[PDB]
Amino acid sequence: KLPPGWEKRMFANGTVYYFNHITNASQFERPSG
Repeated sequence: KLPPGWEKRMFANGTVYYFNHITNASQFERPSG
């Protein structure tokens, strides 16, 4: 799946994003998934 800490999530405007739960980083750019 996604690299260390990265987890697929979703935003109130109706879109998917990615959150890194080990660093608190957040991106739309899909980290290998």
